[PDB]
Amino acid sequence: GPMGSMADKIKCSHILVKKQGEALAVQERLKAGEKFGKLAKELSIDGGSAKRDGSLGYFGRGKMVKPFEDAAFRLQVGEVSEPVKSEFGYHVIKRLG
Repeated sequence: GPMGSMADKIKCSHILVKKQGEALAVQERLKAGEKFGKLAKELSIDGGSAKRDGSLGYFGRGKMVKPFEDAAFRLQVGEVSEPVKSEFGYHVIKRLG
């Protein structure tokens, strides 16, 4: 039982790309060994938020969009989630905490 209690929130990151086809690719290549945050500045078009490597950090039920928040707590394994398109664009989610 190592130190690290309390985890009501989810610790994930997000990326955005207009080329919806890439979103499907990055998710594939993301696990290749590259860091999610890297893609943030690499190909992610996400505004300022991308400057923080998309480090969404601990979020709860009421911070991200409905489609995103849903996939936010679905990939507890720590992987990329299906191409989620919100009012912002084609999002991506890789658990990181």
